[PDB]
Amino acid sequence: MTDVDKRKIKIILNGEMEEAELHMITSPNRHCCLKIFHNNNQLAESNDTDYFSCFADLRNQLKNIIFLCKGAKINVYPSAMSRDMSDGIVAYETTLGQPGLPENQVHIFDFEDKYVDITPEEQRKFHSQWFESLV
Amino acid sequence: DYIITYRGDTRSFTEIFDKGFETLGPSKDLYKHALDNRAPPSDFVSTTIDPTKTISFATKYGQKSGYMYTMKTNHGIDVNKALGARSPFAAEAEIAMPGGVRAEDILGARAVNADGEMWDYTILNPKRYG
Amino acid sequence: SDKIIHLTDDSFDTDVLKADGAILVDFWAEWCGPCKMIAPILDEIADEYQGKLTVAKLNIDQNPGTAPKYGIRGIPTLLLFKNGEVAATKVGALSKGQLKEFLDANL
Repeated sequence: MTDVDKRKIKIILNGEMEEAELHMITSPNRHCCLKIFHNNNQLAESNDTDYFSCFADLRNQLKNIIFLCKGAKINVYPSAMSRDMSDGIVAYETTLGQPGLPENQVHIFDFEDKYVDITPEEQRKFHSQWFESLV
Repeated sequence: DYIITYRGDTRSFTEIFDKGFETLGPSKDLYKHALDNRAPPSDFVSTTIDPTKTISFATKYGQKSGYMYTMKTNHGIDVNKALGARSPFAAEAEIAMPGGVRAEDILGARAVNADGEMWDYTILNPKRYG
Repeated sequence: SDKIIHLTDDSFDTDVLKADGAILVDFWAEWCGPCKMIAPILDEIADEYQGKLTVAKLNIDQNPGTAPKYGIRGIPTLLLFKNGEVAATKVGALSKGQLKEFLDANL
């Protein structure tokens, strides 16, 4: 069995905010495929083991695009459990010195315009700083 | 020593009762699993002892219907106990399962629709009850 | 409590199929929230309906052979037996009042 979900997001390209379509193809054995379209044109595709990883691979391919999504925010990251159980669709919005709480959970493709003009590496490095701030 | 833990998933029980839960990679480092279980791919499956903590994940944030799976195993590591105050998401009450969960050890599945309401009966794994 | 029959796969035909009077069989497992939820409700019903009904329990973890024979694929499942035949079926958790409604409508 293969599941297919779809989701519209906003992206910034050349200073022009435009609407994109995401297709999420979840196939057997934790294969997640993320496709992104604009007006029926496929802009990119990434394949990975969860959708947060897929999203990061997607933003790395399209470095000229700002993705107005929680999943791109510098301080959003999944837990091991949210990555594992929700295929990375659910993640946490973290704050330095505070552990992640249920009320901090977000959908990685919900809208966000703040702190999203950053690379996947900057996001991942903030997450290590957050993790180390809990002691 | 055997414990009951729970796991949410949108994947159907036919697929899960057959294939169990597999891990992403060989890393048996529990601290690195908690920091980021994709880098390196960790050798643990996440479960929880609190069934209510599966609902959000099983429904992909209230967007989809899904299932809460119930398991019985004896090799899990209590993440809050192992990490203590460094535990990054201690409210999840996570039990990490080294090596994964065999299909045989998944006892049943309970449906949950998108608004978080679960069915009032548990579907049995035929691998154990069929 | 002291009136509930504690079944095993081996004792099922004797204590259910060859029993006299109506037998309510609870298919259950210790790891099931809805199963544990109806547990003390069945103790109440076992006393209130004494002389009209026998309440029995089959734990499917210790007794994995019986439920498949009755097409039982979920728990909790209550089967009402009369003279060796299934007379009614109720699947899933329910309250004391809902359970008494199901019983009064089938006895």
